[PDB]
Amino acid sequence: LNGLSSDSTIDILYQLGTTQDPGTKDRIQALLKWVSDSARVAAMKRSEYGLLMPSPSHLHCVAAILWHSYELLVEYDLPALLDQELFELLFNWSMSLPCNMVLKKAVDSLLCSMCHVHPNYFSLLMGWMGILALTESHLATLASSSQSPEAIKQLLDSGLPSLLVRSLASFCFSKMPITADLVAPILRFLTEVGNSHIMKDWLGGSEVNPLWTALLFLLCLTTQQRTAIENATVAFFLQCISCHPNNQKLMAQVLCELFQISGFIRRLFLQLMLEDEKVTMFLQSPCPLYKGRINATSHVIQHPMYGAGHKFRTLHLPVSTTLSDVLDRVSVFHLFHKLLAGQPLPAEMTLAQLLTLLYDRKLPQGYRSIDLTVKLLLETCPIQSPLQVFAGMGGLALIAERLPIPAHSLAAFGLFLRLPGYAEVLLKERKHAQCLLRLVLGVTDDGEGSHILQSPSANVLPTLPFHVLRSLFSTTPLTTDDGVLLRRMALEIGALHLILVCLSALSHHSPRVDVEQALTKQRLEEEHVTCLLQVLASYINPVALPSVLLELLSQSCLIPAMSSYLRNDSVLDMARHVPLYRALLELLRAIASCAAMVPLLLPLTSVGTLLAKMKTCVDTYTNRLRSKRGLTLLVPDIQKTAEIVYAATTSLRQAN
Repeated sequence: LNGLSSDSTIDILYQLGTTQDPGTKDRIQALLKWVSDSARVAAMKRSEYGLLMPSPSHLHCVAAILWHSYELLVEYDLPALLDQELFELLFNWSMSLPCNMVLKKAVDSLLCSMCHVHPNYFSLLMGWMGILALTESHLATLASSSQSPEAIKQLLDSGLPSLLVRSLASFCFSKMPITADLVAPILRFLTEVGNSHIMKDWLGGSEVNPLWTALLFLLCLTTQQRTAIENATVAFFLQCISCHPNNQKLMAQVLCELFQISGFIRRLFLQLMLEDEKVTMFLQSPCPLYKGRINATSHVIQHPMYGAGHKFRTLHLPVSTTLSDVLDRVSVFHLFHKLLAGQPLPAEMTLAQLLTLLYDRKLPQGYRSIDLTVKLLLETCPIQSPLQVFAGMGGLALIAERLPIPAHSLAAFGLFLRLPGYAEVLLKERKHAQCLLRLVLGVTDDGEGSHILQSPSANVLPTLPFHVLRSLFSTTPLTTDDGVLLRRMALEIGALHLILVCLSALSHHSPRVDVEQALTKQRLEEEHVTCLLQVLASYINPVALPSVLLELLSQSCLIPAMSSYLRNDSVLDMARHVPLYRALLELLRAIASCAAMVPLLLPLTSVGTLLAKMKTCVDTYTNRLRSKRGLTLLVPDIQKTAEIVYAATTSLRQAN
């Protein structure tokens, strides 16, 4: 069967086309003759098997040959071979093919390479399209063929993207007629051309940014039309904000204005913000990259600049992917970037750190792909995710106001998200934060088919909301005004109430005013009580306070709880719950450092006396150990902390 393609034949054709020897010009002419003969046979059939059924992979390989030989500065007249007659033949061929067909994509890659060699061919193409009644085929061909800096500049200067954006905005808020059927094709066209960073900058510019709000207003029509427009809008926004900080700021601003959480806006938020950003990596090697290739025929029609054959690979990877993972996907191998000239990239960098470095080295923001070379900085901050941009503008607090894992943990997380700075502390663990955020939006999957509960470190999720709060309170002192506002808002929104209500249900005490299945439950509850005690300690004594605090902490189950934990005469029994007792001591040191709270330690059988008894227990235990001659860190904790609490109560009673 003639004309059948495979990775091997594609590589053969690419080597023949791009091998620069005195016959290369004739080989290129032969490839273009095959292309022209295939196009003409297609035209006849519209009105020899290698012509009747040209491999899309082979047409794309010819396109990649043309692209790379144009960029390789060949010693023959490459532009002379690419005549306007061939361009017109290919334009008619592609215009005849239905959209989304792989053959049409290959012919359009050929058109893209020809426009890249002769930019005036893009003007001819636009004229032939009428650049109005642009069909989906017109848009597909134009988007594919405009993927060159010259063609993209001409497309922008034609006013066609502006016309499309204005017409789409006029449609959303209700010069070129737009119907609901044309909205999704136009959005797909804008996404395709927005593969380019120039169009990506234009789409996040002042002329287009009304369209973002217009789309959200329209989505926040037939049911199928609404679904198509919603998917197209999500794809469009993802392309616009993909590794593009300025468009991320714009998207965050638009979302915040929208909020100032169900249906499309939830779906959008889940797809745009609660999923890892994906970036395109373009790997070039001086030697073939075979790992990951299947011997069966595959028509991978990408942009011709990404080459063809074994020495070029294109991977759409999450930005969390390490460079070692990329190399293992394609294959001592060293990854290099042109901007970081002559510096092997460390294998554990991650693509986010690489993007940070490259944007620092003047890589255009939103650039379509990371272009690495496989030949043969780890402190770098990862590039901000769109969620970090949204959170940094208070967007998550806005979402919080519109919002197995314990239910109280989720409710606490939803409430704590309204606190100032909470989202910024939360997002220091991007994947953990993503899991919680997806959970509070009513989504159990992580976006990749994996249940969050069955995800890595799903055992830290239940108390993660409270650990974030402890870090928030602990790094925010009382002296600073943000700390007062934080402490005041926490009480006002009910964060302190929830913590004390959770303390009641988890310590099993009440406000003062199978066998292993139960054991693991008891251990889980004590880990929650531990963090809740620590959260309270950091709220009172970070490493001023609302006046209704002492009343609230006195009517609360807190005094019951700490007294019962302090009513333990078995130092070895304290060795089994060290995290709880260290947290208990820290919460007592917090109360002992706040003269307004010390009243909580003196008699209402006081906690201060109970702590005093616990001290005598441990000093006697030490004496017995001395006589015989995690208690290690806990044996001084009660000792030192008893002195703090004892001293604090003595000073108060002297004051009285």
